[PDB]
Amino acid sequence: QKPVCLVVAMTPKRGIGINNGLPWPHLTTDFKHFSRVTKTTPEEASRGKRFNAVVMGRKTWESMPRKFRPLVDRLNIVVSSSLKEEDIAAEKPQAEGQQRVRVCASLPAALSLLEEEYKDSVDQIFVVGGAGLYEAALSLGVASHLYITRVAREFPCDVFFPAFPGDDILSNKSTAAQAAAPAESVFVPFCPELGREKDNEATYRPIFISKTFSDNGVPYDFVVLEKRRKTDDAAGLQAPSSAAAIAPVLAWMDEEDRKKREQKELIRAVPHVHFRGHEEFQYLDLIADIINNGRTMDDRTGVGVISKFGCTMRYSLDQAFPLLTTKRVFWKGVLEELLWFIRGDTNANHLSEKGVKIWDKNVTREFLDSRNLPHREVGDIGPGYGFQWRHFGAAYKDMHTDYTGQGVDQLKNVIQMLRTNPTDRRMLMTAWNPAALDEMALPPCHLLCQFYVNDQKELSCIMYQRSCDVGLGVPFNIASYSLLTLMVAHVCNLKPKEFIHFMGNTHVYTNHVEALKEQLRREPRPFPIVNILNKERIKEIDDFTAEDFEVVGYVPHGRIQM
Amino acid sequence: QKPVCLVVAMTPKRGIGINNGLPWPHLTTDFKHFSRVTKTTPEEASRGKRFNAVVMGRKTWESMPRKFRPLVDRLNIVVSSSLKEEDIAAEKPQAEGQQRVRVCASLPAALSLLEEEYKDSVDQIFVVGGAGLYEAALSLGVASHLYITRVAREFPCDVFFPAFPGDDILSNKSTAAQAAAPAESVFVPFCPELGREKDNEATYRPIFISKTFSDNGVPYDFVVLEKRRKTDDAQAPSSAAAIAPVLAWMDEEDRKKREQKELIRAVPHVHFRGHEEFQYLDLIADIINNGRTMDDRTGVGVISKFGCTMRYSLDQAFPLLTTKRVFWKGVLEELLWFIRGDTNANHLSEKGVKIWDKNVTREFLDSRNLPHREVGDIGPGYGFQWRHFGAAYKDMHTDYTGQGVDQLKNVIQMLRTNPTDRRMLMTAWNPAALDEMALPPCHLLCQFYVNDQKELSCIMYQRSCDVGLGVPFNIASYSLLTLMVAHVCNLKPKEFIHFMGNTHVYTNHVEALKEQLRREPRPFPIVNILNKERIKEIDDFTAEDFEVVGYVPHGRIQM
Ligand SMILES: NC(=O)C1=CN([C@@H]2O[C@H](COP(=O)(O)OP(=O)(O)OC[C@H]3O[C@@H](n4cnc5c(N)ncnc54)[C@H](OP(=O)(O)O)[C@@H]3O)[C@@H](O)[C@H]2O)C=CC1
Ligand SMILES: NC(=O)C1=CN([C@@H]2O[C@H](COP(=O)(O)OP(=O)(O)OC[C@H]3O[C@@H](n4cnc5c(N)ncnc54)[C@H](OP(=O)(O)O)[C@@H]3O)[C@@H](O)[C@H]2O)C=CC1
Ligand SMILES: Nc1nc(N)c(-c2cccc(Cl)c2)c(CCOCCCOc2ccccc2)n1
Ligand SMILES: Nc1nc(N)c(-c2cccc(Cl)c2)c(CCOCCCOc2ccccc2)n1
Ligand SMILES: O=c1ccn([C@H]2C[C@H](O)[C@@H](COP(=O)(O)O)O2)c(=O)[nH]1
Ligand SMILES: O=c1ccn([C@H]2C[C@H](O)[C@@H](COP(=O)(O)O)O2)c(=O)[nH]1
Repeated sequence: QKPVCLVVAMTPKRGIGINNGLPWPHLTTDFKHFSRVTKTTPEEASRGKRFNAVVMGRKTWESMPRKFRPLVDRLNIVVSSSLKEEDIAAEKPQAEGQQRVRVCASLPAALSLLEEEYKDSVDQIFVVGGAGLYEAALSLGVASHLYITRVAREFPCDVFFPAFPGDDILSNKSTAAQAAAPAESVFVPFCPELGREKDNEATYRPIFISKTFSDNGVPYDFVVLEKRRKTDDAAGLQAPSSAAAIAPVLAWMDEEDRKKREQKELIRAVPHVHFRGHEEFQYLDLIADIINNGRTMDDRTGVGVISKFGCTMRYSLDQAFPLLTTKRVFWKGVLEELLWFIRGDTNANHLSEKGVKIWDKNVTREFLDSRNLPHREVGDIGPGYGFQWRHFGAAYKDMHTDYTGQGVDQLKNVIQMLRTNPTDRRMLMTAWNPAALDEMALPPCHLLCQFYVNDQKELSCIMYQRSCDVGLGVPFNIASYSLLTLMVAHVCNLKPKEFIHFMGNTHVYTNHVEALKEQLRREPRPFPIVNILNKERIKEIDDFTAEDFEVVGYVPHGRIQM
Repeated sequence: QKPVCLVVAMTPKRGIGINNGLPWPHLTTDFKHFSRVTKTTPEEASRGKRFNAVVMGRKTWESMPRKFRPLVDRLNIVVSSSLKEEDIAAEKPQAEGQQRVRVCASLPAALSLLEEEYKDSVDQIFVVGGAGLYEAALSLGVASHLYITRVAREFPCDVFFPAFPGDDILSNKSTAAQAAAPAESVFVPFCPELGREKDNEATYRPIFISKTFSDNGVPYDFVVLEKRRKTDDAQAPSSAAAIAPVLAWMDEEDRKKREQKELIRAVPHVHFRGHEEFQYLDLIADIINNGRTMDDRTGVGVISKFGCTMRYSLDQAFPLLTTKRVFWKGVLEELLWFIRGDTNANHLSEKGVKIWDKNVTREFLDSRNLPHREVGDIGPGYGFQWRHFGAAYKDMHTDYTGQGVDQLKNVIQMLRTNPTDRRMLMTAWNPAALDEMALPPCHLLCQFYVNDQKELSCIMYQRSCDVGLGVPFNIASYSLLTLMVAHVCNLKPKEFIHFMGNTHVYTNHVEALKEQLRREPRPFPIVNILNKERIKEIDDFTAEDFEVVGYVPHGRIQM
C-alpha cells in the first residue's frame, strides 16, 4: 500500500484559485519545490523504472498549458467523468518513457488503479488539486501528510481549500474558547476504513516550518502537517566502539546538568515541529532557554527577572522582514521611533502626538525629577539615542535647540563610508556616550551597531544591546534595526542581507513567564515583506517619511490569553 | 572477548607517581571521573550482577590507603608474585555483593582469569596501574583505549608511564623527536595475536578532548585515545521520510557547494570536541571554508565572516590558547597600561612589550595627520577612554586625574553595590576622539554581569578580529581583566564572552593555519593572583601579582 499526500499553496483564507488559474504572481521557489517533491523517488530523499503519481481534478488539468501537461516524469491521473483517456493521448505526441495519462471517475477509483495496476511501478501518490480532490482526499482520510505552501498575502479567489482540522496554522481562529458553533471543517478520519466515528477523528499537526521565502512581492513558506489523532487531551555519529568508550565520560560530565533537567519541566516552543527552519524559532527558543536555564535575579524596576548574559540571533533580509508573528509587533511605533532617531530628535512629544506613546512614561515631570533633571521640560528625553547618532558628544541644552553641525554625525559617516569604501571595518554608530548618561532620561539600551558588506553588495548589520526584554522589547528592536538595514541599504545601493542581534543582559520578567509559555504554543506564520515605497524619490537617509513603507502580508497571531 | 582499557593520570613528562603515591594534590574530578568510568557498566553509559574489573600491579595496590582498598564495586585483580589472595582477603573481609580480590602472576594470567572465570560477570577490563602493568598492557596490545587525565603541571615523580606511540598528545616532541622512539616507545601490536611484526604496528590517537578542569591549583583535562594502525599516517520514520524530499531541495545549493569545497577541519579525528579551544580552531576553519575573500586597506587579501562568538570559562582554568603560544607578557603589561590610563606606548616598549611600536612611529603618526604626536603617543585611546571618557587630550605626559568619565571606577563601584545593574559597561569607542587616535579601538566595548552566585561574567565586543594573530591575545586580555575585577569586587570569575564583528583571517596565513589546525589543544593553564590580601583596588595589581601555572603550548609553526 502506497503513501498519499496533498500538495497545495493557499492564501491565509485558504484561497487557491480564481477563474481557473492561480490567484498570485508566479512563485518560482514554490514551482521548484512542487517539482522536487512530486518527482523525487523516496530512495533519493536520503541520498524497472519507479516513479510517483500526481492526481488532479479535471479543471486543475484543464488549467495547465498543453506544453506543461501531463506533468513530466510522473504518472498523471485525472479524476473526471467526462475527459476521455484517448483525447488526452491525442493532445500532443507522447514522449519516450513517459507514462500514459489515465482518467478515473473518483478519487477511490484512482487510488485503487494505482494500488493494483501500478503496484510495482509507483512509489508515492500526490493529490495536487483542486478543491474537489482536496475535499475528497481529506474526507476519505487517505492523506498522511499535507505539503502546504503558506502564502502570506491575501488575493481575490473563487476556489478555496477545504477547512480542515489544523487550519489555524494559516491564520487566527476567533474560536479562542469563544466559538459560535464547533468550527466547521471536513471530518478527517484517522483510520480511513473506520469512517466518521466519534473516536476516529484526526487533526493535522505541523511537523515542519521553513524560513520565509518570496517571489514577485509575495512572501510564503513551506510547512508539512502530519495526520495525528485529534487527541486534544491538552484540549555527530562515530564508530560504535568510539561511541561506547566516550559514553562513560559524557555520562558523568552531564550529571550536574541531567539532574536539573528532570527536576524542572523543560519549556519548548511547539515541541512537535521537528524541522524548525522558520527564523522566529531563534526568538522562541531563546524564551524557552531563559526560562529553562536562566537565573532569577533582582533588577532596576523591582519586578524581578530571569536572565542570561550573552545571546545572539540572525535574521535574513533578502526575502522577508523579521517582524515577529507569534505576537503582533507595534509596527507604527518601530517606524516613527526610528525616523525620529534619524532626525536627531529628543522631543518625545513629537512621538506621543502620533500615537507612539512608548517614551511617555519616561519623560514625565515626575520621572525627569527622579533623574535630577528638574530643568527638563516634559518630553525632553535628553541628549539620548538619536541625538548621539547625529551629534555625538555635542553639548545639550534642550529639545527645541537646533543642533545642526554640532557633534559627530555617525549616521552620515556610516552611509558615506558604505557608498565609497565598504570593506572598512570601522562602520560603527554608537549611542553609548558615558559623558552624557546623566543628561539623559534613559541610558540607551541598543547602544552599538555595525555594518558589513560582502563581495556581492549584500549588507549586514550587527546591533549590541546591553539589556534585552525578550517579552516586549526584543521584537521591537529586531524590527527597528532590520528596518534601519533596509533604509541604509537602499540609500547606499546595497541589497539587505542579514541583521545580527547581539544581546547582553537578556531576560524575561517573572510576571510575563505565564503569558510567554502561552506564546510558545504558537507556531510562527511566514514573515511579511516590508517594501520601501517611492524608491526613486528617496536618495538620502533623511528623505524617508512615515508614508514611504508598506508591510505586505503580515499575519500575526492575536492577543495573548493573559 | 572482553574490552580492555587503560586509565591513568600523568604530567606532560609521562610522570605518574613518587614514593609510591601520587605526585600531585588531590584531583577531585579525576577521582569522580575515574570512579564513574571504572564503575559504569555499558548498561548505564549507552543509556545476576554485572561489574567491571580493575587490574593493578602490586605496588599500586600497596599505594592505596586501606580505606579505599579494594576498589569498591569492581573486581580487583592484583598482578604480583609475592602477594597472596588469602592475605588480601584477611585484611578487610569483603562486603556482601563485593568480589573476592584475585591475584595473578601476569597480565596474561589476569586476563585469562577474567575471560574464562568471569565470562558472564565482567563487562569491561580496566588496567589502572602502574608502570609495570601499563607497559605489559601496551606491549601485549590488548588495550583498545587509553583514558589519560592530562595533568598540565610537572611534578616530581620517580615512576613514569611508558613512552608510547601517541604520547605527542602530552607535550612537544623536539628533544627526542622521531628516531629516539623505536628505542624508547613500546611496540604496540595492532592485532595482539600477531605480536611484534613490521605490519602489525599500532598507534594511539585522540578521539575525545574535554574542557579544562582544575583542583587544588592543578589544571588538567581528560582525553581518550583509540588504537589505530600506524599506517593511516602518511523522529518517526514517516515524519522523517515526509520531510526529506523538502530538505533535499533546500539543501540542493549547500550540498553542491559542499561537494566542491574540500573542507578544512581541525584535527578531524577528535569526535567529542569539548576543549574550549575548539571554538577558535573551528572558527578558523569556518572562515576558511565559508568566508568571503576581498582585499583590504593594505591590499593584502582577507577572508571574512561577520558576527561570530565564542565563550570561555574562567572558573577552573584560564583560556591562554595552546595550539600556538600567546604573548602572555604583552597581555599582562598592556592591560595594566590600559588600567593606568597610560597612553605612552614607550612605557610598554621599555618593558619588552613591542606590540604598539609599529603604530607610534613618527612616520605612522604622520600617516594619521598627527604630526604633533610625540613618538609613542597612542592618543586618547583605549586606557584613556576607560578612565577619562570624553576628556580633552593633550599628550601622554598630561595628568588627567578627575577629567572625563572614569568608566572602570564606575563599573567596580556598581559591582560592589548594585551588581544586578544592567548599565555596567565600559567603552573605548569615542567617535569624537577617533581622529586623535593612532588606531581606532578594536575591542571597543565590554559589559559585566553577576548572577545569583557572586559570579562575574564579561562580554567584549570587537569590530575587527584577526583570528590568526590578534584574537587569542584579545581573549587573554579581557579574561585577565575579568579575573582582576572579580577579585577586587569579592566576586568569582565565571565566563568571558567574545562578540565579534568583522571576523577574518588573512589569505597568506591560511597555509600556516592549516598546520596549526593539525594540533590537538593542550589543557589550559591556571592563572593565579598572588598577594590577594594586598590587592584592594584595580590599580593595586602589579605585574608580579600574577603567575601562569601549567602553560604547555605547542611550539612555533614551520609554515
Ligand atoms: N493553488 C494550488 O495549489 C492549486 C490550485 N488550483 C486551482 O483551484 C482551481 C481548481 O480546483 P476546482 O476548481 O475545484 O476543480 P478541480 O481541479 O477540483 O477539478 C474539478 C473537476 O474534476 C472532477 N472532480 C473533482 N472532484 C471530484 C470528485 N470528488 N469526484 C469525482 N470527480 C471529481 C470533476 O470533473 P467532471 O465534472 O469532469 O467529473 C470536477 O468538476 C483552479 O482555479 C486551479 O488553478 C488547482 C490545483 C492546485
Ligand atoms: N597517576 C596514576 O594514574 C597512577 C599512578 N601510580 C603510581 O605509580 C607507582 C606504582 O606503579 P609501579 O611503581 O610501577 O609498581 P606497579 O604498580 O607497576 O606494580 C609493580 C609490581 O607489580 C607486579 N608487576 C608489575 N608488572 C608486572 C608484570 N609485567 N608481570 C608480573 N608482575 C608484574 C610486581 O609485583 P611482585 O614484585 O610482587 O611480582 C611489580 O613489582 C606509584 O607511585 C603509584 O602511586 C599508580 C597507578 C596509577
Ligand atoms: N505547492 C503547490 N502545490 C500545487 N498543487 C501547485 C499546483 C497548482 C496548479 C496546478 C497544479 Cl498540477 C499544481 C503549486 C504550483 C506549482 O505547480 C507546478 C505544477 C503545475 O504546473 C503548472 C503550470 C501551468 C499552469 C498550472 C500549473 N504549488
Ligand atoms: N585517571 C586516574 N587513573 C588512575 N589509574 C588513578 C589511580 C591512581 C592510583 C591508584 C589507582 Cl588504583 C588508580 C587515578 C586516581 C584516582 O583513582 C581513584 C582510585 C584510587 O584511589 C586512591 C586514593 C588514594 C591514593 C591512591 C589511590 N586517576
Ligand atoms: O530598546 C529597548 C529599550 C528598553 N528595553 C528594556 C530592557 C529592560 O527591561 C529595560 C531597560 O532598563 P535598564 O536596562 O536601564 O535597567 O527596558 C528593551 O528591551 N529595548
Ligand atoms: O586588539 C586588536 C587590534 C587589532 N586587531 C587586528 C584586526 C584587524 O586585522 C586589524 C585592525 O585593522 P582595522 O580593524 O583598523 O582595519 O588588527 C585585533 O585582532 N585585535
